[PDB]
Amino acid sequence: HMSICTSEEWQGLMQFTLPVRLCKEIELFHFDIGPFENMWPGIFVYMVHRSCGTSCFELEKLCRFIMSVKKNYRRVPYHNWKHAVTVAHCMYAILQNNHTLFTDLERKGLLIACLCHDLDHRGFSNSYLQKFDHPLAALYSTSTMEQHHFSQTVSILQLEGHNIFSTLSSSEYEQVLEIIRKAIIATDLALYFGNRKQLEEMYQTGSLNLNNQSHRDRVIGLMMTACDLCSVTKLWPVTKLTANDIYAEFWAEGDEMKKLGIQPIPMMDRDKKDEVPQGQLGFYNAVAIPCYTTLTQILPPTEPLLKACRDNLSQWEKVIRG
Ligand SMILES: Cc1nc(C)c(CNc2nc(OCCCc3ccc4ccccc4n3)nc(Cl)c2C)s1
Ligand SMILES: [Mg+2]
Ligand SMILES: [Zn+2]
Repeated sequence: HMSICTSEEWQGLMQFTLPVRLCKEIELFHFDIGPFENMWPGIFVYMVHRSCGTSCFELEKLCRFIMSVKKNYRRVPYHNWKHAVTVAHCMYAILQNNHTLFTDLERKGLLIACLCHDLDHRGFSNSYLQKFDHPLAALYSTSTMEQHHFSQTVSILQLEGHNIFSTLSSSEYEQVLEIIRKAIIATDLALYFGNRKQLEEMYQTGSLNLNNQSHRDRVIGLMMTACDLCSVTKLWPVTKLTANDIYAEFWAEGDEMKKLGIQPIPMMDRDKKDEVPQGQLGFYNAVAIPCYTTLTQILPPTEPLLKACRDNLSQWEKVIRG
């Protein structure tokens, strides 16, 4: 049933080379992919090659995969192709800065999981799909969209010449598919609060063990949340423009509920626009800051993300105060 790229789409990507001016800034946590739309597939290939290497995936199969992933992202205001590449770039920056903590299998799984984490997003929350009994909520009871994203990732891999992991042994293939599954499910924000709480306890009690697989899955989970929210870690003009995209999607969801005679929560009500700066300050204080704080504790080189997150928070306070 899945959407596949055209021969010309993936063959075109194969050629593309990244401009040398970006070579140094792509390494930075605050790097914005925003002004380089036509380059995004090429940026992802660049990140796979710079991080993993030029021979980790057969270039043909990788370019087919990327171009098909792009096709299965909708024209929604926020959960689109741009978001997928932005999230993968944040993961790239984290992996590069913590080069001796993850396996080659984790490094490639995580980059793929990040690119596929919102695959075929309809621009609707899990609450909307569940409340209005959408076929997807009937399919997946909890973490509705997240289950669909992993399903859309598997179905893409299973297309003709799209299996980038075909060269792995049956054990390593099941292993990478498991890393991807868990990583994509962790992007359900509802799950983050408990995961971060458990990690904070393990860190404080000194019981956090990177050797223990369950502990590892939790750290990876928080890394996925940290990447998912990274728009709060860019420079203020980029952050501010991404917030407009997030609210355009929230408001479109509320317009749908209104059309059905349902009053949406203020966050999804375009008539409650004036509350956005305060809404943002609470999000930074209750979600973003704890996220990057715990991440910096577990992985100290991720500190620039906490620093940029704090800079945007003070910018939001400035807006509230005028
Ligand atoms: C379309 C999206 N689906 C999810 C799950 C997303 C998560 N990621 C973010 N979520 C938010 O939510 C901010 C709303 C906070 C909020 C509260 C109450 C309000 C009341 C009135 C008006 C606005 C109000 N805003 N901000 C940022 Cl910067 C990110 C990265 S985005
Ligand atoms: Mg998602
Ligand atoms: Zn996302």
